[PDB]
Amino acid sequence: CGIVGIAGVMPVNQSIYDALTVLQHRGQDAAGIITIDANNCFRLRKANGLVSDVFEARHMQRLQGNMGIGHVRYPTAGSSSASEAQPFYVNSPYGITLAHNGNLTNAHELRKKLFEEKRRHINTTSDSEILLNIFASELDNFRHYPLEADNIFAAIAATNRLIRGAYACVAMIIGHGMVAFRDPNGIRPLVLGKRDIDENRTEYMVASESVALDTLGFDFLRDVAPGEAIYITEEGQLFTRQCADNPVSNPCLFEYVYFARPDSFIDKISVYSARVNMGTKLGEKIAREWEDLDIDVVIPIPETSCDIALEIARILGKPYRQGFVKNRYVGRTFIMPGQQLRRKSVRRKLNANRAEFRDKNVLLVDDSIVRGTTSEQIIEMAREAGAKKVYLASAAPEIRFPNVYGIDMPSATELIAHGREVDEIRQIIGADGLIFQDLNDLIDAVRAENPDIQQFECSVFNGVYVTKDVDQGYLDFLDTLRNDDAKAVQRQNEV
Amino acid sequence: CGIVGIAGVMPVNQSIYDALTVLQHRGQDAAGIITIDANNCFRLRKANGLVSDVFEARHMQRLQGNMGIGHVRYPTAGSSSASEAQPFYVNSPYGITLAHNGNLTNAHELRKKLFEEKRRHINTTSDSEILLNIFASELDNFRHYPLEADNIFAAIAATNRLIRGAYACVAMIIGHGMVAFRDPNGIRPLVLGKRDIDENRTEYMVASESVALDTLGFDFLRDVAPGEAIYITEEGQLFTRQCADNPVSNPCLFEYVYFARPDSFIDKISVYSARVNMGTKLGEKIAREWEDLDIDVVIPIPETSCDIALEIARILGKPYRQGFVKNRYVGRTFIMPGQQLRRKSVRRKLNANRAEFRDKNVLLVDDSIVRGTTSEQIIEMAREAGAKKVYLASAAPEIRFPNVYGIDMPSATELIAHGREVDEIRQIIGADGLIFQDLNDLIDAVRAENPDIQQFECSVFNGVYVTKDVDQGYLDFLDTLRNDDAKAVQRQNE
Amino acid sequence: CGIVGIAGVMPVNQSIYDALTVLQHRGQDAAGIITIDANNCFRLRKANGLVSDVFEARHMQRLQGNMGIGHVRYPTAGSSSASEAQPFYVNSPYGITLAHNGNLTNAHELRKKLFEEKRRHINTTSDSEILLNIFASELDNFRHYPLEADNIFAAIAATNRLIRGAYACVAMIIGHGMVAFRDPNGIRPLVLGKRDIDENRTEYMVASESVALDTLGFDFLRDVAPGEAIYITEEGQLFTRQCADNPVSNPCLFEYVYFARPDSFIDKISVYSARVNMGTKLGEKIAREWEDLDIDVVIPIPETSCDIALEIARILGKPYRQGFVKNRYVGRTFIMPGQQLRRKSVRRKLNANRAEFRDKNVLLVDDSIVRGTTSEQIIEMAREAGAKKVYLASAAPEIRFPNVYGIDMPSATELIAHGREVDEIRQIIGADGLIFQDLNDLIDAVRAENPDIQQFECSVFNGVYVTKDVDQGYLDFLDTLRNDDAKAVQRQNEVENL
Amino acid sequence: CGIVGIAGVMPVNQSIYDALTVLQHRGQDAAGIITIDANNCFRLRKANGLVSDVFEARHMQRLQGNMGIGHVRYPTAGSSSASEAQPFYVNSPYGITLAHNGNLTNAHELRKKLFEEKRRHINTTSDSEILLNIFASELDNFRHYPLEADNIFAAIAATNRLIRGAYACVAMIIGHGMVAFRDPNGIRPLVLGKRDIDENRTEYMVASESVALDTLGFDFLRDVAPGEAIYITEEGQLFTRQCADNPVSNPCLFEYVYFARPDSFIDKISVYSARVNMGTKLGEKIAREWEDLDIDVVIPIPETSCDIALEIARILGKPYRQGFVKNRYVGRTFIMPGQQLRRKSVRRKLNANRAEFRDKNVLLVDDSIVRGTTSEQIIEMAREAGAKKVYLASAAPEIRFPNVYGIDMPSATELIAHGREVDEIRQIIGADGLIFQDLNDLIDAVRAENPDIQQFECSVFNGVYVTKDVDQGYLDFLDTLRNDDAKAVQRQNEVENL
Ligand SMILES: Nc1nc2c(ncn2[C@@H]2O[C@H](COP(=O)(O)OP(=O)(O)O)[C@@H](OP(=O)(O)OP(=O)(O)O)[C@H]2O)c(=O)[nH]1
Ligand SMILES: [Mg+2]
Ligand SMILES: [Mg+2]
Repeated sequence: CGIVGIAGVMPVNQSIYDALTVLQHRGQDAAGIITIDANNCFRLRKANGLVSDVFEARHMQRLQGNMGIGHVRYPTAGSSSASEAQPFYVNSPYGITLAHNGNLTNAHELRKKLFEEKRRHINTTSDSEILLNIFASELDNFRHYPLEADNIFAAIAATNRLIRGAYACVAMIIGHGMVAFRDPNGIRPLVLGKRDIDENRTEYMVASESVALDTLGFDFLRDVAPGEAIYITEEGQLFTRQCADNPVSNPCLFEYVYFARPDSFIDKISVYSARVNMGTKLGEKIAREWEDLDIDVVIPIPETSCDIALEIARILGKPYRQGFVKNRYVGRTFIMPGQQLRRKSVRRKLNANRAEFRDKNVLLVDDSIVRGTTSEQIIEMAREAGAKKVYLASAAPEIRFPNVYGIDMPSATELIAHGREVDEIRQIIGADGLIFQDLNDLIDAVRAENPDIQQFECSVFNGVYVTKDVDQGYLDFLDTLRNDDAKAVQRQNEV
Repeated sequence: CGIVGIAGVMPVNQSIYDALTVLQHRGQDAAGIITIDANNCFRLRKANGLVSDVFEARHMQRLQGNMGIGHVRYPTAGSSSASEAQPFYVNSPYGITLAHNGNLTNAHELRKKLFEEKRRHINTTSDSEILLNIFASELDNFRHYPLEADNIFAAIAATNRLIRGAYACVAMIIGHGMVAFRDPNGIRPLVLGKRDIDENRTEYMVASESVALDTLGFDFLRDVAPGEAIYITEEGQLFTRQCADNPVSNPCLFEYVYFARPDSFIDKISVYSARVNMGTKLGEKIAREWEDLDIDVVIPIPETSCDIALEIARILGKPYRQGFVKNRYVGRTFIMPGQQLRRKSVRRKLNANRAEFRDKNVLLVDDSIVRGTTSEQIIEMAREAGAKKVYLASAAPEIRFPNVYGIDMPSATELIAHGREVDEIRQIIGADGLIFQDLNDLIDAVRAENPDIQQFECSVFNGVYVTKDVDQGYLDFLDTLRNDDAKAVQRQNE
Repeated sequence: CGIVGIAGVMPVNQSIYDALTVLQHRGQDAAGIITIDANNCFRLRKANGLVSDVFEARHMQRLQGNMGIGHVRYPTAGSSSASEAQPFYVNSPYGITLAHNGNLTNAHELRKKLFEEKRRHINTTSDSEILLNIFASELDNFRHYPLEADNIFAAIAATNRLIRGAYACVAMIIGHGMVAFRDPNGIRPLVLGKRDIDENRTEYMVASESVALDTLGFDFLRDVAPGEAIYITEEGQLFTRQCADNPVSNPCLFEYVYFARPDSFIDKISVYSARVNMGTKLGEKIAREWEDLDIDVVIPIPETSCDIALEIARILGKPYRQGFVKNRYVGRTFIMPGQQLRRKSVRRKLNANRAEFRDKNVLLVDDSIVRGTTSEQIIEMAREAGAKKVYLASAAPEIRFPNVYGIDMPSATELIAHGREVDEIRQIIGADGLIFQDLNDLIDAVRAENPDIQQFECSVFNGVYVTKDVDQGYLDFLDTLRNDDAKAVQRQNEVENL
Repeated sequence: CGIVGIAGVMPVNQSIYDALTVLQHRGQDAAGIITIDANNCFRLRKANGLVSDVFEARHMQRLQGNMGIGHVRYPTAGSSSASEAQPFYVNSPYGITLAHNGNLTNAHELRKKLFEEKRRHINTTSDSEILLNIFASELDNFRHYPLEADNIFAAIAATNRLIRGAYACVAMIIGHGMVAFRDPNGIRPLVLGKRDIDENRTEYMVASESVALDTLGFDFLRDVAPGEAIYITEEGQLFTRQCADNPVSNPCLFEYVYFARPDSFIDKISVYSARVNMGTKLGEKIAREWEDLDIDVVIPIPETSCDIALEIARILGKPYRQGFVKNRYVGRTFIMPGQQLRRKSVRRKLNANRAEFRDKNVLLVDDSIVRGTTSEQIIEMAREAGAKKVYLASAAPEIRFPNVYGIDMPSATELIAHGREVDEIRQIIGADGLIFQDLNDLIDAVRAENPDIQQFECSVFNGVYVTKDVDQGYLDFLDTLRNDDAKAVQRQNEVENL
């Protein structure tokens, strides 16, 4: 998911829309924008789809005001396509709205405590609504008016003690202003920027990725620190404050491998350069362990892996060629009455340039292997194009555990690397050879760009969950969320 | 506006939709339906437009569950076309949603108290959102779970003491059930019905008008009494309770004149038969005061007045003829870059039968006169059709004061009767004669069908507001709403 | 169906839209408008639904120009809801568009001929597309340009020979102007009107009914004559000419009974007055035949029959009461997975005022009886409302044969009056009594407003088709059109359930 | 624009859609699909927007049949976003529909001829409707039925003699089948493929580019030849014929430079390899003429130039770095009452990786320079990202003349290179240095993948127009279309705002 907040001095509706279009890669399922207008009321538009489809001229006319937040949704367990999008808001106390990228690992417990202790109903299965209601609960403890910055930071601190998981959040409180804050492990990304208007007026903004600030001409200030909160008043004063105990920086490694845009800087690390370093490390691993293999050409599975595969080819002294082309535009496969049922095909996303495979031993490079269904189909496409041997190298280590921090993944049983060794994975997918980045090399490739990061969030790779509350029990509460998601999606199709 | 609530034993989405389609005359601007599904979550669809345009197949699939409420909106000051429709809901305490037909005369004070004492923000200018938050605030006082019927009625009693105005309300509380309640002066209409499914299972419903029960095959039980509350649990038990001090029945006169459907029975009065009575009284008054006039034909302004004009013609011993035909379908006027300026016409709503006016002294009958714009244009249509003399009779008395109880009216300065006598109105609208029902006759015509009603809500006619809190100051706070209503609409078209 | 054409000196899009809205009762399934813009090109918008939903502001900006035509469709066979609507157009010769209310009875023969002699393909099952292509092929025989009015009139005469059935039509020819014409037996209605803008410029319009002239402030000129053709040039001159051999006036009778609006005048006959007379004729017949029956009240089945039942209640010297209320708003029923309807379909349409039926012998009045299922259920409503005895009177004669002149009718097999006698019909539907209007009485009621009309189109009542082309083969052709129209409608709903 | 035609033995709707999606880069303004269903009726769905927006579930149940064509529109003059999209059809003779990538240079003459000699009205300004009518005209001379292959090819040859310009067409004729043909200079791309379903039933398809064959699993047969016509019958038989005298292969160079997809093979030439070769020639030219310049890094303007820049960086022994990222999603700007944009035009399209420019002399590589306002703003971006010297290299020669053969382009007075030398362009756009591909190097680079091609369509670079009818009368005719296209688009926006 992606989030943005703009505390401006002139209308923000178009700017938030623009920032969301450059964060659109963080989630295409739904989008929402909410502003505070001159009457101190929330104006909202959200709906399924891409940003450019969700917001029409009439909705922009509605989204009046100089402060607002936006969200793009990647479907995750509990927040399925069939469900209500973000942002959510509550009318009490004061009027609060929140958007968030991440996942709460104690959602279930929090729901119960909200009900039993506060009689606060949660109407969806989105942990974002839970998070909003905890925050609102802590804000409701104050009697005096207005709230002071210390009251707001105290409720954020309280929230951080109650909730666990990973989160970057932006929120607004009517009559007060905009807050943003980050989980105490710095897992999910969040940056702060500013745009000077004149001697007395500065605008501020926060976003998941720095490209959102770039595209609007905001000056990058810094990453929001692990556990830190920001509060920008309606009058434009900036406050900051640490609101977690023992904050530490454990950035998500998947942002660098695949999820974020290459022109972003996350926790001082250029995503582009991290990815080039991944290619260096994997190229060096291939040169040492596959010295005996006959490789004619190195071919990326676009788009993420193009620069990774270029660096591998360079280390190996081998030609780089664009043997695959990704269709910029993908369409739906309709269900006509009867007729051909053809579906679940990878040619809808990729086309092979036949001349780049014919009678060649090809080294394919992908960013990751998840279910392995897609890589099996890619290998077959390469053989149909005339490849002799097909080798596959993964920029990411083996993906063996589910991500419960906001990156959507199948359960452990649908991960091909779960319970299996490289050579077994190789035989299932039909490759003549298969090699994965080593985790310590992936870690080193990213630390190279900021050696101050001592540990990353690696759970999908090694099963170490830094929030220490993930057990097989909890993994089964998540399957009963994915079960209900798929029924809600399913009952929309019947329509 | 119109409301409906159904506490069923099987899915209610289609039934609520069907009920709203037969209450659609109570408001065409917007529609909303909300249900409670099997997961004890609210499912909502609301939007601008007619019921048939608001709810499509994908929305009905969403609206799961066996309990639900619906609303159709008539644009009113505070709840403009451009604004959020009903129903509203809040997630705390418990999860509450409400729909309402009426208006709160102390909305302004209530909003302030909600903010200062409860930190409860109101995001729209709809008094129904305020009403919901007052109710939620009183429900929030209880700690034990679940609430008992007694707690709910107590929070309603507390709400009635805080709010003033007119209201028929239906609401749902997650984990509990459906409530309905009516203001202590019984101004806005509300009826209760039931449908037996078997020996242990009965469904209940409430609606603004009895025709909603009829169309779904619910047995009519009774009007909800002034100040009464109804609570139907999720398991199908009905409780009732008086929740106001000194309740009294002052039904809105306007429902009988024009607003309700003729096949409804409100507080035991057939609307159709009240309207025939209005015809009897006005025809008699015409026979007495206009004895010397040459009248050739009696022509109603359709559709409300058709049965009224019939009774008038029968008293006068004069022929009834359908001189005007109401276009069942009306369309928009479009703004094109080179566009024409002729929007104002009433020919877009009405067509004259030329043969029925040529060389005749015509007595036209309409249900009411508000701005007089439409009347002037209707009289002119009769003259263009060939009429010689044109007389106009109004089933309702002179409309001189704004309605602040849920019937949308213009401000007193846009009311043509405001500050004017009959003959002066007559000459503005271009008529050769003008006559109004007497208020006491209108009252007698409706009271004939239920003599138990001592006093009606008559404020549009005589300026007597039964809630005793309407002063020129409050009339100004309403102009500030209509001021902001129009700014929202100008922003949409633009 | 209903049709409008306006030859104006100023933009026509809004005016046509408003004319279609007051003709909307003639067909609610589809609508279309086509204009000729200032570049001499057609601009078109047509689609399923009501006029108010079909035409949005984006479609209306496109419909530029001072001349255009409009159509609203009533759904039939060969012109189903799921099919392409009117108007249709062809770009050769010259550029022609046409809109028609009616039905050709030699449609099959005409399609074959168009294919064989002119290699003209017909893409739809709409007879109006066939009619348009005949007219196009007749205009294609002239070399010189521009066409003269004589040419255009010739082409229309040649068309009248070729085709058979009932038709009112309006068409436009790019570079020339607007035409309208009526079938040679004047079955389908069509009127002409004018509107003076100044001494030099006059606008003209034609419409299915006069209320469309009225609503736009056009002065009525006359009904178009059977077989007559109107031609209005782009420069605003009105030409006319008889284009049929043997033109006679046989206006359709169902227009008067319930299809037209009461405030229209069709061939000099007031629909409203026609209908009051029908109440007179039928109330007399009731008093004579049902002298011995105890009628408490006359209750109409709204809305067409309210004025009919009023007159009947007068003749019978009995009270009239609004015992039924037609629901102004009927919604869609949703095909809902595993759900049950609480709502009887008769209640979708009507509601009963309980107090007006309770413990009374009631005489219900309806405008007609087609399938009898509907009639049966209305009677049932009265009983559960409290009525003791329930009598039913029908303002029209028994309906026994289908209309093939433009009025969508079920097949004879479905008409409850086919092969059945009146006391038979009564037993099925459940009436304690049933009576019909006599065709001769119905005819008297209508001729009384214009004795110059000697014969009416009465086929639905008596089986006599003025075109003489109606046989069991053509009826089977119209039923293979129904099946395919119903198979195409079914396919839209299979796939519109994702 | 891009075109598809599939002549199959099972439903083609989804296949045609899938193929248009992989040709979607050839035009995103509008899309149309039309099929011949079981009753030899055309079935159509066309509208503005992307393929995935245009065709909903409801439109695809409608598009029944085993034969069909498709089109995606790149917005040009006379075929604007606010205009009716392709495909068009006519219903005489027989029923014909056609889809076209190209442009007729004698469109005005051909409309005159169609009107005077045939009385065929052309309702839009799309030259595709004119081409369809000319062909329909030539097909109507043949009177006996059915048409024979030789009749159809005769019609196509007659059409090629009448029309001038550039075209790739696919068309269908009801009752007969599908044809496809190519202008006699082979300017616009068109390939042919097949898919064997057993030893009796082969499906065929044509398309603008081979990737559409690939994505559906059709084996590639060959490029349709310059002036050649293909005809595929309803039974499944493939015939061909040369239908021009003096056919010659002059393929569009712009397809190779950037318009086509790299994974396509156009006249036996891999677009990918041609673009690598373009970077080789350009890196060589730079190594020679800029020997003395200090280049830190080569940075492509994505996406088309990434492979070109990689090869240049190779030739120069300098680092290649992704300093610019193209924004995959662009979104609309709303006409905003009293509002100030915070977003520069150039930032909607591109974003700068600041770390890749800071304190470096950078060589930017782009596929072309047209107006140069864009290029100026990209150079400014690099400077604000922190670059010292900013050099710019264009994979294409100077663009000096308008393309009149189907690639939308501005008029010559709008082209920055028109009437100017390299150093003047450099100073205007604000580059420290500027260098263009030499035209002979471009020709060599593309030729090296197939030396059988002697000459290319180069008009935009050198003014040589191969069809020899591009006068000021036609260039004025085009600027008249653009003026009216603008007025129509402006009217749509005003009506929406209002
Ligand atoms: N630019 C342009 N577009 C035209 C013109 N004429 C029609 N169209 C558009 O193409 C579509 C025409 O197809 P329709 O007649 O609507 O038929 P269909 O919806 O059953 O496919 C419409 O888009 P749609 O997606 O179906 O939307 P809607 O307008 O029907 O709601 C309409 O807006 C024209 O002259 N110029
Ligand atoms: Mg909506
Ligand atoms: Mg459409």
